[PDB]
Amino acid sequence: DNTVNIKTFDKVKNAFGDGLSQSAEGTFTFPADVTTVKTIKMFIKNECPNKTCDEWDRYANVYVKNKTTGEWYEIGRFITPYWVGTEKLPRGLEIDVTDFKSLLSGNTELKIYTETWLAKGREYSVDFDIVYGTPDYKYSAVVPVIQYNKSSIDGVPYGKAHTLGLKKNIQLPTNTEKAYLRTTISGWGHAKPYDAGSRGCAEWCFRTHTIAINNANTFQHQLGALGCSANPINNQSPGNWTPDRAGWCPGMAVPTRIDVLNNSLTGSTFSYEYKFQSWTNNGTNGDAFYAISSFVIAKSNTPISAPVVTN
Repeated sequence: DNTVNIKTFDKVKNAFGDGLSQSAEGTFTFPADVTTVKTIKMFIKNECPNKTCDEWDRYANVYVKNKTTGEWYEIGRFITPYWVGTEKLPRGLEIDVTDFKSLLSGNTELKIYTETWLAKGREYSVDFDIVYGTPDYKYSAVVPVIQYNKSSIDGVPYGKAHTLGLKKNIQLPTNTEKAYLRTTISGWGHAKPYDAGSRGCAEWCFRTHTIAINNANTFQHQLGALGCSANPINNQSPGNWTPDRAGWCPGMAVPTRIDVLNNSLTGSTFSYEYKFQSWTNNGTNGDAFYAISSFVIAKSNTPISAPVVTN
């Protein structure tokens, strides 16, 4: 297994106000053949010497553009650490993006965004390690099921009525050999009523959501304690970095959840539904939202087309 490293963004800035952009885009060249790709890792480095950056814990994410549809697909999400950058981590934050190998090839458009509200913003460098070898499956295709993830407050309203579709029908190519879902979810808000411990939703309140397949509860996503106090990025004081949030920590990547689908669904049309654990916002302390992206990945040893997602 030979590994090649590809540099992309180099010290790009995400910032706000007076001629600035919270996002940055660029075109980069990746190798064209991915049939040999075993793994692809993305590394995000953020240098923030001397308190020169927006000091808050901000929502940030990276997308790749699907040339075929023109849509941006979220491939990685993280929360900036308080006060400092990723200096304690020699390579920066690491996120496995192998699932998107079909799009990471040739001339590729990437975009990086930070929900920063200050001119100091954050500055990043992003690189990818591509590992060649002999994969289980040579071919893969990926498509979104839902993407309500433009920002922390642009996600799905939690505890209030909304009009967003959370159910879809998915159709996998008949020659699919393996399929699975890739979900990234993170909550925002200190909304009341609080759970015990004064934990408001959706940032602090521990919840377990469910993915239903064909109407049967199939996968559970526990948004629990990751152990923020053990963050190797531990030079965040005086920021409130050590308490556990529900499913995330400041200065860490938001976890990627992979749910393997039953083969019996292959070459069929099935329903998908993301169900949030029941809760009602009393509205006395702000709102709550869950930012989520969920994609279906289909793999095969024969060339495969994209699954079809419909309402």
